[PDB]
Amino acid sequence: STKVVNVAVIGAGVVGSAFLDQLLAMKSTITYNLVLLAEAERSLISKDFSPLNVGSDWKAALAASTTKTLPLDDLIAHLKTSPKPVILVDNTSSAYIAGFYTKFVENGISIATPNKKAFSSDLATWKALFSNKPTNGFVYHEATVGAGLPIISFLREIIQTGDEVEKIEGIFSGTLSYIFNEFSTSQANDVKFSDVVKVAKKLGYTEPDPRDDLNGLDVARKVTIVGRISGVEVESPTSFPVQSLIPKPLESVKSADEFLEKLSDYDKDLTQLKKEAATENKVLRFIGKVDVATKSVSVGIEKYDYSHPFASLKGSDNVISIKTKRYTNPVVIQGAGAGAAVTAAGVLGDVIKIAQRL
Amino acid sequence: STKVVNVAVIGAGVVGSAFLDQLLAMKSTITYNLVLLAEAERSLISKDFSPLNVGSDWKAALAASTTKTLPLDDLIAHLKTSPKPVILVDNTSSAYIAGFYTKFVENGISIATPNKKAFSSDLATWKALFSNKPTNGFVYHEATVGAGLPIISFLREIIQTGDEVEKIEGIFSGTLSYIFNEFSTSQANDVKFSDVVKVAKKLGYTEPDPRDDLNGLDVARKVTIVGRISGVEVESPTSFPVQSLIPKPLESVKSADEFLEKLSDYDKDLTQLKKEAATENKVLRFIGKVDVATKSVSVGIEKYDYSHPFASLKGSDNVISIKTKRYTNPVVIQGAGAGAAVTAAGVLGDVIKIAQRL
Ligand code: NA
Ligand code: NA
Repeated sequence: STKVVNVAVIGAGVVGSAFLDQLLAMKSTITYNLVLLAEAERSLISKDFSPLNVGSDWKAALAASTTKTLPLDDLIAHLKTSPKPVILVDNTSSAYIAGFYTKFVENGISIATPNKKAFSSDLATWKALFSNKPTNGFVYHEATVGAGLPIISFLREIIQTGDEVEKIEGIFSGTLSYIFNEFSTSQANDVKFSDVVKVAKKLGYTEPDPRDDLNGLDVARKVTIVGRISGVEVESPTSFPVQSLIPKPLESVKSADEFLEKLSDYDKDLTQLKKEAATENKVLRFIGKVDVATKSVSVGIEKYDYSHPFASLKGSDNVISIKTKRYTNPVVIQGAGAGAAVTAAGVLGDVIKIAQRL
Repeated sequence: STKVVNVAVIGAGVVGSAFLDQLLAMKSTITYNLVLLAEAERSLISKDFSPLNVGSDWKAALAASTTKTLPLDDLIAHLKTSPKPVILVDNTSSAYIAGFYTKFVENGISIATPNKKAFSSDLATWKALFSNKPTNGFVYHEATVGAGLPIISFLREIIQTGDEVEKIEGIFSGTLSYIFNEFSTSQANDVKFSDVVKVAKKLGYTEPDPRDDLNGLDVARKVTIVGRISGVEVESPTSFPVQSLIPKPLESVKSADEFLEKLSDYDKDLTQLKKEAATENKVLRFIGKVDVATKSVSVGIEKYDYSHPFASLKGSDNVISIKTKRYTNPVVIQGAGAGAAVTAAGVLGDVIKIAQRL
């Protein structure tokens, strides 16, 4: 195509690898020259912004590189000299990098990313990333919430058309969704919370240290983002009630292994609350809630009648219910909210969106 | 890209009126100028291609206009003299208008529309639109399937990134959705088909003459569209199995009164199919289905488990299930699938997605 955009990638992790794969295989009218690939200290950099001749097994080419990664300030300066609109893809979860988004944006560099950090920081940095200055680059982050699901794009669309979001309620975590779906079920089950958590770990459905999936911290970030888009100036992921499923007695312990090894000793506590559902035929489930009218945001265990939808989800599917002035009966979008492929496509979906816009 | 886009609108009915109000009250960076508006024989057109001097007051002005409505050919020609990129928004359901999309597109005039005719008719008309001529305008038709629900945009993107659709199940009719949600539940009542349809009509959930809903034609057109987007070369909305709910005799009923009162005369069949389903813990749902591997599309009644997301819909929400190579667990998107404002928002969303390009 006559249209050309240069893509600067960072992150060759699980998501990132899937991304690159999907990008390099996408045949499109528009032309996407991969001008940079960085993973930790190594990098493949095309000084003159022509497309890197990587192709198949970029992982290897990257691995064979003698090029050291540029410090972000230097990266920005470099990217500034680009002859064509630049899109920076950040497939990490780095705070450092996120800490640079405003520098990127104000310098004409657009960003596409699944990295929730920059969007779950202080409101000031948020307002800055979306000021739409003439000289600013575009900022898309669909993968930030629900992964590939059209959560952010839909919210932004209906708000532009004149709609007013009233309430959001959803399960925004694949790990926590998998867990409760197995633990708390319509049938009076008997599975020990710690058991499904051990399954979640081994099936790869969980972060190295499951405490990182259990502190709710991640769900709070996502809800901060949806809350801010819905019109609620959430100050941060800690400025509202968030319930950590971590047993106080183990907040101490150093080894993730020790934690998981002792997690069972507290099953009788969580099983209690699942047993106290009986208050109506109800099931428990970790959710993120946002009430616009009263600026109320929160994340923690919630209970629904065996008959409610949340009581019958799929594997790690994590749904979200959007109630707006126009949508009296909420919009419910559900599906996989984790996984390299699904997540990466959400990121590529955003890259196409930016490129068509440049 | 352009900061000014001239909009030409045809049709100010239920969705159009709401479309026009929303467009004209839209807060936006870009400037959207309404240069031409046409309803029946009346039309408003500014030869300057400058904003129509009506403010938000377009309906009154239009109702008073003495200016005749331009022959499509002349409208194509006229829009070809717009100082700024043009977006045509066809809020009709005219097959006539549809027959001209090719020409509009072929002349760099973009289209945003709720009209299904052009995408649910001939198959070449379909391949025509979606050719990669390098000059032709863009074509967006979100409101043709799940009203404002991000159904079409989601498919296109997922496909672009490399995912492959495998199976699609969906309830694409508000009327039929409401009816079956009321008729068939897990409660297994004695509610008669006739009754619900009568109440649906009573509460204004159907067309004046309910045969227009029960015929399942609007659903086949919608399924044809997602079938083709998915990769199934569907010839027409009548080239595959489509189950009508109008009793074999009342299709020649004459009065639209006869039909409604004489309906009850065939409740027995549905009420038994409903009894057979309950016994199996299934619920009856009217749906449109697409199995890509076997290239088989269909419309009719299918049984669903009480635990299936379809057996718990609310009011008249539409719902779509999309199973893909990547999503081994179908993505499910539900919400209102009709309504003036909601459908307008969808059309405007496309208008916005178009203007951002250009
Ligand atoms: Na998302
Ligand atoms: Na739609």
